[PDB]
Amino acid sequence: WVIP
Amino acid sequence: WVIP
Amino acid sequence: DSCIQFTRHASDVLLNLNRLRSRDILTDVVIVVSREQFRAHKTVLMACSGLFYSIFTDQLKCNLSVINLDPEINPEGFCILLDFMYTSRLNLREGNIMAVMATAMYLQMEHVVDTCRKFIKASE
Amino acid sequence: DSCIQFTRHASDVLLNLNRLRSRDILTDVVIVVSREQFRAHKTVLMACSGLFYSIFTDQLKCNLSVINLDPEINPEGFCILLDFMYTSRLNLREGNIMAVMATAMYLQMEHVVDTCRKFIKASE
Ligand SMILES: O=C1Cc2cc(Nc3ncncc3Cl)ccc2N1
Ligand SMILES: O=C1Cc2cc(Nc3ncncc3Cl)ccc2N1
Ligand SMILES: [Cl-]
Ligand SMILES: [Cl-]
Repeated sequence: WVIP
Repeated sequence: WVIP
Repeated sequence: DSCIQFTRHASDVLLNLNRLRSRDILTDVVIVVSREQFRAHKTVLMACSGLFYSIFTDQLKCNLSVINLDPEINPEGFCILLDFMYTSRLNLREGNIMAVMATAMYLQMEHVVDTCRKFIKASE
Repeated sequence: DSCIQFTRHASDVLLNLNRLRSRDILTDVVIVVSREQFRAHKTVLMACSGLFYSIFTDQLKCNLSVINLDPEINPEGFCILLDFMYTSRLNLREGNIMAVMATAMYLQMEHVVDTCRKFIKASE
């Protein structure tokens, strides 16, 4: 999971 | 395009 | 093999599937949640959820145009997850994390359940 | 928004759509090429091809279960492109590049047409  |  | 690969292909496909959903094009099922209705594509739901995969591979249920979810399922939690299915983006917030995790457990969306568990553990 | 994003989601969705294609699950159309038949999902074909997008948004054609392609279309070129649609992998070879580019032009798959043009230019 990432900060888009 | 890339070499996978 | 000796194939070449287009890096953005999968993302472009999902973006186009979401544009079809927005415009209600070729949607083939209605998901009913506590009298809230959501139109979607059976194949996308199956590709994202162990529950929908099991439902639409069933010889009788594969032909249903309406699926009713368990009454304990929260429509907002479902909406957030349906958006995630079609975009890879999860709108996870303090006010919705419990409903989102409960819905992801029911839908069998293991990666979502994983990030919810981790976000909850960080707040304790 | 304040969404988080699962990097591998789009790729995992496409992989699952290809597994459904392999097992012939929920395929809703047959594409006929020079008497060679290919089963697929209308939504995936639309997400990948300007031609299929136009065909299945047509009020009469959206309801067809069989689509016949122009007789000049090569079945191997189509097969390679159908595989690309469901995997992001293009089996481009000296022996098939001309058929693949001609098929991608007809199907309106601009990124494929682009890499074929570049690979052809490198060999001249
Ligand atoms: O967490 C998850 C997400 C998910 C998706 C599916 N889907 C499929 N699996 C295998 N072949 C085809 C399909 Cl469509 C099954 C289980 C789970 N569990
Ligand atoms: O090269 C290409 C690839 C491609 C895909 C599509 N698909 C869609 N476009 C917009 N909204 C939904 C969909 Cl399904 C249209 C044109 C082209 N041209
Ligand atoms: Cl997931
Ligand atoms: Cl393309």
